[PDB]
Parts: sequence; structure tokens; C-alpha cells
Amino acid sequence: MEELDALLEELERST
Amino acid sequence: MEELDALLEELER
Amino acid sequence: MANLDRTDDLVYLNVMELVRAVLELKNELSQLPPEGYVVVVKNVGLTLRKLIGSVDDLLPSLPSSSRTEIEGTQKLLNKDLAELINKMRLAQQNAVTSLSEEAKRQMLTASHTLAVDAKNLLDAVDQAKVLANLAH
Repeated sequence: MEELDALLEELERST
Repeated sequence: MEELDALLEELER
Repeated sequence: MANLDRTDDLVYLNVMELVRAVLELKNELSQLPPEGYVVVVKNVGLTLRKLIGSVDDLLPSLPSSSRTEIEGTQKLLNKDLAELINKMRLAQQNAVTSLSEEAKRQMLTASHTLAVDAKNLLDAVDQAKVLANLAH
């Protein structure tokens, strides 16, 4: 799940 | 899939 | 810690597509007119449907007891989409009022919850694959 966790982190920074 | 598609429809209106 | 091979993991792939779609909605909600609202929400809706369909293909092969939790996360995704749709409507109706910011802010929040709950689905599906992996 490496690539998704990074997308989930970008999602956090969007917030 | 049923409820979901009903939403995808209400979204088309 | 043991990660799963995601080479041909279509559920994983669809979750990613869905997340990318929310990130898009998130980054461009600013440069969009009241007409562009339905576009970004639709995109999220379409990728959600693709995700759920990929899960449904999968469900019959995993043990019958994982189906409860997994159908539970699927219904939670519908409720999240329905909520994103409500917040889209409010944003369209307050397009020229002073509640415009609060509406689009609630749109970002609703889509955010949808992305996180898509992750909840993926974990329930990974957990089912791996449980069944050491079943027989």
C-alpha cells in the first residue's frame, strides 16, 4: 500500500 | 450497486 | 509488518483512483463556477461505482463471514456520497450569497470523509484476504 499511503498524506495536507 | 446508481441518477437531474 | 502485493489488486487500484478524484475536487473547488460543481462530484461518483463493482466481483471468493463487515463499509460509502451530493446542492443554492465559502468547505469535508471511508473498505478487504490466506 505504499503509493496510496502517500496519496492519503497529500489528502491530509490538503486539509 | 442499487442505491449507488440511484444516486448517480439524482446527480444527472 | 507485511504489505500485500498490489500488482493486480483492482480494489487497491480503484481506491487510489477514488482518492485522486477527491484530491482533484479538493484542489480545484476554488477555480470553479456553480456549474463545475456537478462535474467534480460526478467524477467522484463514477470512481466510487467502479470501486464498489470491483469489490462485488471479489466478495464471493472470500469467506462468508467477512461479507458482513465489508458490506457495512460499502453502505457507509453510499451515505458519504449522498452527503457529498447534499452539500453540492447547498453550494449551488448559495452560489451568490455569503454562505458560499461555508458550503464549499462542507463539500471538501464530505469528500474527505468519503476518501477516508474508502480506505476503511480497503482495510476490511485486505483483512479478509489475509484471514482467508491462513484458513486452509
